[PDB]
Amino acid sequence: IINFDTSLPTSHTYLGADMEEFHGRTLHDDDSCQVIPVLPQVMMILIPGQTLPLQLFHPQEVSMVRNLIQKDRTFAVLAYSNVQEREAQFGTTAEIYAYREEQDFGIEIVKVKAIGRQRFKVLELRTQSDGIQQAKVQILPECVLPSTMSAVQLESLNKCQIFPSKPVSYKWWQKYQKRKFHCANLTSWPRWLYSLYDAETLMDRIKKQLREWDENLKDDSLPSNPIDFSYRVAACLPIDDVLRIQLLKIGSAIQRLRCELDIMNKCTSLCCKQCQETEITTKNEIFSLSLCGPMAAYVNPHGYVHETLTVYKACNLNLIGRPSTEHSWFPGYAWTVAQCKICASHIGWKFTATKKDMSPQKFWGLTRSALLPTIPDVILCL
Amino acid sequence: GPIRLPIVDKYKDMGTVVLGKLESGSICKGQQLVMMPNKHNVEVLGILSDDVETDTVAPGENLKIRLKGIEEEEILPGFILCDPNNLCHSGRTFDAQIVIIEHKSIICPGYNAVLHIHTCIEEVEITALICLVDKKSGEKSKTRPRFVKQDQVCIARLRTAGTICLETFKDFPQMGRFTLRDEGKTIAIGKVLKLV
Amino acid sequence: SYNYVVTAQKPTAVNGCVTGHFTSAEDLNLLIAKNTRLEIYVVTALRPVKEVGMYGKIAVMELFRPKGESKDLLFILTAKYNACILEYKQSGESIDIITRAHGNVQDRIGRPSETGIIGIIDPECRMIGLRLYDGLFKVIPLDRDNKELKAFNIRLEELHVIDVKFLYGCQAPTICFVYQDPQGRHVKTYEVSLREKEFNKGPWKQENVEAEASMVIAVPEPFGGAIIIGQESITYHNGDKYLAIAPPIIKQSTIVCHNRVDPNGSRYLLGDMEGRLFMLLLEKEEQMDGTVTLKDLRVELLGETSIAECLTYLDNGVVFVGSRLGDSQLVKLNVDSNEQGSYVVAMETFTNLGPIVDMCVVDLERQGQGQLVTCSGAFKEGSLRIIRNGIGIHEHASIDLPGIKGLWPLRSDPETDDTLVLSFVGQTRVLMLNGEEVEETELMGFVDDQQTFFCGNVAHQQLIQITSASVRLVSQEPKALVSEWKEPQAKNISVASCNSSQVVVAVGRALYYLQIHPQELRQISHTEMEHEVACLDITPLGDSNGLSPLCAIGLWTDISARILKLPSFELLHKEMLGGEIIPRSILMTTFESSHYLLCALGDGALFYFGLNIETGLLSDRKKVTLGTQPTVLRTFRSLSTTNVFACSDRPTVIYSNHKLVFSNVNLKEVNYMCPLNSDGYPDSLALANNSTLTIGTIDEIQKLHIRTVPLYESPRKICYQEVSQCFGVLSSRIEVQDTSGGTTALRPSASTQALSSSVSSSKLEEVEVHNLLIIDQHTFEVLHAHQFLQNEYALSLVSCKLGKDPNTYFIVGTAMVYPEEAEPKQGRIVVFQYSDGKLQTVAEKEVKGAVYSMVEFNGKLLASINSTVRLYEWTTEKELRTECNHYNNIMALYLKTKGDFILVGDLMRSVLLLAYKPMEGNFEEIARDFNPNWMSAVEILDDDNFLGAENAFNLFVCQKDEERQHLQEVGLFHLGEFVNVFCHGSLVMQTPTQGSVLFGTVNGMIGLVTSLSESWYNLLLDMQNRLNKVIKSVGKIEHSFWRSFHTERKTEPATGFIDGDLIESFLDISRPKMQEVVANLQYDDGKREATADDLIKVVEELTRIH
Ligand SMILES: O=C1CC[C@H](N2Cc3cc(CNC(=O)C(F)(F)c4ccc(Cl)cc4)ccc3C2=O)C(=O)N1
Ligand SMILES: [Zn+2]
Repeated sequence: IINFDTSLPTSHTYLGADMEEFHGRTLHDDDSCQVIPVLPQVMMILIPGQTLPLQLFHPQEVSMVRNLIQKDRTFAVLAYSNVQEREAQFGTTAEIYAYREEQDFGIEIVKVKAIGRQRFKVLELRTQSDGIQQAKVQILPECVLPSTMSAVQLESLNKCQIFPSKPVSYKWWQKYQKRKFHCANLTSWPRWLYSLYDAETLMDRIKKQLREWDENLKDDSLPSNPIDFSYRVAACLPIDDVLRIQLLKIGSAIQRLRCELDIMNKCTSLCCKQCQETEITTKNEIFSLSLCGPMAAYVNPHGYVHETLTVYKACNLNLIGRPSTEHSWFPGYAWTVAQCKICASHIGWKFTATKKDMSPQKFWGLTRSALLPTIPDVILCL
Repeated sequence: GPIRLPIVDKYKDMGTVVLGKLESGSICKGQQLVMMPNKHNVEVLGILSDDVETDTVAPGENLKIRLKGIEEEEILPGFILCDPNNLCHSGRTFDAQIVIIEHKSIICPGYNAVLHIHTCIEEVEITALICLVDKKSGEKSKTRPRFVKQDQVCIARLRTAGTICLETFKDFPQMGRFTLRDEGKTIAIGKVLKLV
Repeated sequence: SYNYVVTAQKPTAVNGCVTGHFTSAEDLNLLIAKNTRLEIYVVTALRPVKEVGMYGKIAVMELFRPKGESKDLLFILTAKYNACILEYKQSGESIDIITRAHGNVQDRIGRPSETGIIGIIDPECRMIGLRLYDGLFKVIPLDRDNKELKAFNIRLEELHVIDVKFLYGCQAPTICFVYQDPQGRHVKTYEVSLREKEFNKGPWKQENVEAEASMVIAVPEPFGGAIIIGQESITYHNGDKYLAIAPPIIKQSTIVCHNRVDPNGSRYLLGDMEGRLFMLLLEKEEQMDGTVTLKDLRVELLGETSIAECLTYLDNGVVFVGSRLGDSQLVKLNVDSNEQGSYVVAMETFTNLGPIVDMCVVDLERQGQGQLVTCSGAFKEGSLRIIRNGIGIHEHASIDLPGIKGLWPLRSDPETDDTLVLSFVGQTRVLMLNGEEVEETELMGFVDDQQTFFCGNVAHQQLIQITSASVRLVSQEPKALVSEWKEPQAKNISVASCNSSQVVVAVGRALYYLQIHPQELRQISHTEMEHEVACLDITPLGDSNGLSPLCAIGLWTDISARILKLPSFELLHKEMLGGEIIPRSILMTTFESSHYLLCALGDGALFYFGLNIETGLLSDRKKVTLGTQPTVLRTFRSLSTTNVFACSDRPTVIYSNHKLVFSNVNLKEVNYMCPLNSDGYPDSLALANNSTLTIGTIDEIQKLHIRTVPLYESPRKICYQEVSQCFGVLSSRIEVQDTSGGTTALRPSASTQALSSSVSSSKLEEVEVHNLLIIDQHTFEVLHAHQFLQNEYALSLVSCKLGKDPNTYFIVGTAMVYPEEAEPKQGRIVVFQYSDGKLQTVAEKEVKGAVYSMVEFNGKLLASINSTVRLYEWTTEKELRTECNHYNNIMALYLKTKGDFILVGDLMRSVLLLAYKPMEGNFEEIARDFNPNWMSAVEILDDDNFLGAENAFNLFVCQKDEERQHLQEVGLFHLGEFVNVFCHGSLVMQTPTQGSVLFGTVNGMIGLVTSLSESWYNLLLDMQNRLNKVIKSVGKIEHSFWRSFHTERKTEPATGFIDGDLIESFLDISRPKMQEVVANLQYDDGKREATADDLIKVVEELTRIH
């Protein structure tokens, strides 16, 4: 139905000429203590696997990054739990994979592309005389649990736990549940309950919702490891910062996947955060225009990061001015600032195609910071 | 394609030689050209790109160029060579998008400063400024501002001392970027939008 | 918090079974592994020998014979990767198992494979192959000097390995296995270099095997090669030869276990998943002497067995069937097909409680001590088990004979008893014992028209009989009366008692003293007493060669037990008891050389004092209640010591270790008794109630007795409704998708064979049908079977009273399960009432979600619905109206409550505390603790400590004491068993321990948990570390390593717990090891050096809680 090319927005081509790329990868040992610098102006809760673009202008930020591009390329992104909370307890590491320093206009500007790697717990914060802070951090391990039947499996049925690969289906999943959870009759709960805590089943249930948004092939785009999968879905869920913090505090993918599935079903409406009482869009209009999903982080010309959820239709929004193609995050579309009709708060932008052959001809890009998920009929993460 | 060569400096040698960095298009030996501010025709003699001589050369390189034509000095830095078909726009008033980066107080219309556009350096005055624009959104301001302070972006109209060669951004980058300058400090940077 | 974990019923399921020559090369042994227990039997045409306790979960158990060893050796590998090689040693009368080699074979990194640990031993007995983790193959060389079990790994190209086996008939250590890659399932063979340490390409391979290849069987010589088992085909593989059959008789279910019958390799056994039993047969042809080529493979169905986990043929045609779902069988299989069908017949049936899905405690025998009823087994092995703590009685003969009001043994000829005298109402009879046949005889000199109060052999080769009116003395040589005694005014005798030389009878308020001389009864004294006499005793206590100098009395009105001196009747001690009920029976006996006085009351109260023979002082009194009905005290001998049998409505045997142990007797009612020792019933007991005379022997110590009530279908939940004397049980049977509407049952089960059967809807592949069963608390007959709706899953069950309604209802929470919907969208809460003989459906509540659990919460019903806890109020119009509602993050799987607290958990170890606030009609989160891990069941210990079982068979305790909402991790313990349910209660009569909690297990193990004071936990922790140095551990497994809290990712030491099994083993070591254990201890009694008897009195106080 569409033809845009979901691979374009993830590239962040609006940043210009190809950046220098790095192939190396740095991962710290679980539970190890590390001192990692914090960027003073980044206001985001970064989740592992999420791409974070930045434009740094201030010399102190630029200087710190030049040093980082030479060392491990990893900085700390503190996850602020409350608005007036001075001390940060959690956060996520970001690994620079592309960078470019340019002396164009006459001011040193640094463009960076980072990716979330490891979650950590903040142990100490020390501010240097320059304004760049260092975090004494403890790498939080990813808790991997075995199959729920591992401690309740019969040794005679061990040779039956391996199943031959599935055909690319309704009848097959019924046989999967019956065979993997056969030894559930030795416990207090039935097979269908254990299914509710099975990574593979939960992941197949999420894919069914992701397929409603994108014609992406499950085969490749989505990772097969539940850990990576669980983090990838969390990145494109249009939830508020308090909920995003709760998902990051979750150490088990199982708990994360279940909590995500509940969010995907409960919160169907998206209202204006400033008003709280003004519907802007619904989950039925959410769609993915980028390989990352319906929501991804993008940077504006002044280094402001916006997690933009692409939706087909929005209401109660007034458009200010005329469309512009300048620094467009979706090349081929022009943007027009969109404010709320009631409180005039900036909600996002309307994107209108520049060429008649493009489809969709129009859509809306809403900034997560301006929206508030509402349950029809405070949302609680199951 | 179209050719643009901002002139850094000239010097009388051979017939007449000119210095610059060649930003637009390719330049062939003997390729007839023009000089935009005075509309002076001129023919190429020798293309001394780098220290070597080559008959033709592509954008990027640093060319010394021998000029055959009615050009024997009376050419200033901040002039340009131009393809005779689609040549460069000029004049002395223009609109531009100007982000204030360093200034202790407030700049308001009639603010005097220097204007560095490519090779050209000419004093400039901001006649009136049009509309603020918010950095978070992009929102063109509702009312006209009376002034703009630091760390702030606006769009304004600008009159230089006299006849210079401007080209809008989007059309051309290197000639469309500029830096306002005062007391040697860099006070603003700007992309040019319209041409009055 | 500090707690105490003790095993009350060792596991019953069978992890594995194997035969061999372990005790002696001449003997044939059968080795059974009941999880963390090892049973060693000797086969005859089974004999127990030794049972030992591993400090580990037995995962691999095989027998083998190294080069130059007298008998087979045993290899054991635990779930925590403890490896050891064990030998049997007998020094004459002391059986001991010595460890030869030991060592942990865990690798610092690795992912444990899906098919679990696989251990094998090559036929040459040179190496030991183990597939612990994926892509690797650990190998242990079996050199004589490998006492550390040093081993090495060998990389594998194949990652997904199904099953591996060492091949027979190869001069090189050759393995053969099945694997699976994205291209399909295949089979390969490798050769192992014990020196070069790698794989060399094996003999043969044949890719693209059966899709469900699961089992590999190595065939010994002369056949060689291997057999491949699957869902569809049984295939042979040796070299380029390829024999393949596909019998349709096994396509109906899956083969799970196997065993070799004859050591040549022609006959194999095949165990099914549904209990079927098959015999594989290999057809040979001996072309010449030497070569034996395989012709064909045949299979025959031999009959039905218990759902088998492990199998082993023994000898002479008998097979042991070890099961984990149902009872273990000893089966004899004949060559003649039985009349019912196939050729199998059960011989013995070994009890097996596993698995335990739920259990409840019940006071089935009115009040007193509790009993335990479990939902045990699965599928056709489904059964209820009733477990009571008490003493058994082996009935040798039962005779209907009402009115027995007295019982005495008699020796009619001087040895051993030969005559039983029975006293009826106002009359008397005599029974004679010729072998096991009882017949009425007459005893000349005895009067048979009066109520006999006592008779028995006495001194000078004489008898005696004390009727209501006389005191007759009979001779033995001619057998006739020689001297009769009566009252001077010929009045009736009230109470009497006698020993062997003295006789003290009483009339009203007066009592007389007689002596037994040849042909004479010499009256002596006749003091008057203040009030009527109730009971007296003249037992000769101790030391005195024949006669006693004391006389114990109980009096009416005064209700004072008194000790008088003979023949003066001087009041040596008066003790005034309760004051409303007269005494009914008194007795003076001695236990473990300590002298007690006992006295029972007509209301069942039992006093026991301490007696000073020379002083007559009755001191250190203690009282215990035994039953509502009057009690009668009798002395008898068992195990060369004198016990005391207390006849009543709750019969009780009193024995003993300087601590009296009142042990219930597994019998209905017993009014009168006497010890009988005849030529046909030696050293036995004679019991008598209102209608039965029972004779039989009695066990020496109380164990656990288990009554099996088969259901032939899986039970799920259970609760006890006392006001109806019935059990409510949830059950599920299996049916098959049939023609037309379908759903035809498999076999007659407990839900199809009920008295009255109901349903919830008419008719308007496998499929499960759920039922609510009503079971009588006495007969255990299925009184009613409710069948829930189609596609309805019954999850919870509770019997309680709600609101101000006096009726006690059965409440069941359900959930609709359709295969297309992952999470259940709707369920119901049904409120039944069992009135008379009907099951009225009182009320229903359609709910939009599942109902994983319920609980009665302060007269109101509290239920969980998905991630929501809902509180229901019971209307006066007989309905459920909502009062409160509370949402959570967690699926409210587990639900327990004490007082106003509520503890909510899920399968993910996540725990919530909730408190009812009546002034708000809502709930408030009190505390929480999230630490993601698999949780099987939880329970509330008290208001501040909460018990649960997490993955890898562990226990934990959380503790309460702003950020005072954090639950600390104060207790950890690797129990080694999969706990499946907790419930309060005990199995002993009504203080070192505080509280008591029982729990079930998948392996059928029943344990107990109780709290301790810090003083005891500190001491008993010192006790543990002292015993670990002393007691010899099998396989040299560190006790601290065994109980260490284990997960796949972490391994922390245990804390806040005490392995009561280890503490209880203090009484099994020899006396010097005790003194060795108490190496300068500071014991506290208001401190000094501690002795061995100091800790025995301590440990015996702990063994009396289960
Ligand atoms: O798809 C999208 C949706 C729109 C979004 N944008 C564009 C944008 C432009 C400006 C004002 N421009 C500038 O300030 C400038 F970039 F044009 C500039 C001019 C002169 C100089 Cl010297 C430097 C920079 C302010 C905010 C935004 C903003 O949030 C975006 O980035 N890509
Ligand atoms: Zn608004």
